[PDB]
Amino acid sequence: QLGQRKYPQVVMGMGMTSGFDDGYNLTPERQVKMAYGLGYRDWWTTYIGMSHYWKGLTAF
Amino acid sequence: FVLLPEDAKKIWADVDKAWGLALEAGIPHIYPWSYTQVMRDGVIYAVPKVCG
Amino acid sequence: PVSEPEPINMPTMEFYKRFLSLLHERDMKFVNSVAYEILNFFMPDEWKQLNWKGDPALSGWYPPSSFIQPTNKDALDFVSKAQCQILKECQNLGMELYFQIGEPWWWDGSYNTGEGKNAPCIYDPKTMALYKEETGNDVPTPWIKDIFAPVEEHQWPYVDWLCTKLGQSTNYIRDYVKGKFPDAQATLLFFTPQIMSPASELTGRLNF
Amino acid sequence: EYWVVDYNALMVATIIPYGSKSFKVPCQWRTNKDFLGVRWMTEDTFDHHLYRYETDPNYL
Repeated sequence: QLGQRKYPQVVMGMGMTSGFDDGYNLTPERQVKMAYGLGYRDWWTTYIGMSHYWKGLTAF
Repeated sequence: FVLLPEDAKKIWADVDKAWGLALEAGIPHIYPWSYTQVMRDGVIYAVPKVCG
Repeated sequence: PVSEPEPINMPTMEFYKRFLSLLHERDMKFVNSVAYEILNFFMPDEWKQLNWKGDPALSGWYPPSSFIQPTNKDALDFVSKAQCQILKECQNLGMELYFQIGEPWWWDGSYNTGEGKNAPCIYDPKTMALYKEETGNDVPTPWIKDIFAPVEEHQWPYVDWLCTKLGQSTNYIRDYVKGKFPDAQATLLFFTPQIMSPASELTGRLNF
Repeated sequence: EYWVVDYNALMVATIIPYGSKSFKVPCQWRTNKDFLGVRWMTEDTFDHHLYRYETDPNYL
């Protein structure tokens, strides 16, 4: 077991905006719970990735 | 918008001032732009000290 | 890429399936947004906006990324079909639909863009054919080399046509999404400093 | 819930947990040089300062 800090914060009545290109590596479970704990409760806006959502392939 | 970490305490200082104008303006929904920049800089909402 | 119904790959869809599930537990609504910017390496060559020297529009990010021409109906369908795929998951979870049009913009090289330092990417050959077909007027010459340079008087009729055509593209995507999602809510992101203080007279008149 | 992933920019991969001690990593392969790396970080460099965990390089 490893020690960890977990201090919930009072809600300031604001939403959170995030980008997919900056959150693909992190699991969705860790991102949502962390942001929710800080106090962002009502709204969420996610900008789709620029080069990580569409299908594609490489060829000669 | 902050981007560079070196300008965090500088840009975020003006961020709070803009928030007060938005609260004065009565904007119903206000969000920070980047989740990544919020966690990278570690911004919090605390009451300013009454010391001065 | 034209007949493909779902333009979004499986791993991205899986991430949002779990991501939207957590949001519903927290009872916070979700807003989606897709832009016109796709990776230049994978972008089709017939969708990139071309400047007066044929160089496709590029971004400051590395790897460079290009933008689609709003006059291309096929390009608009690809972007619009991305919105419905994501919004379909929201209806499955019982959420309400919210989508955003991401940065409708005729590229102009506002910042450094390599060789196209300030060259507008508004001279696509397909766009010229469409302009001639419906307006009848000839494309003004010479082509704009720099946005900051003063604009000749005969250049305006083509500029106004481009500005109007951009509005149709935004309207077309909105109608397409609401065609299958009647209760969906539409929105748009506005850049206030650009509206009030455009980089040049051509920039404000064309991209607004 | 704390594992992270990293890979070449020419492929797409995400990490999603599905159990108490299990997780899945869907991915798409496009090039021969694709290299997906699922890694566990000794130190925390993504979470908030109030949500970081203790760092310990001793795994004996």
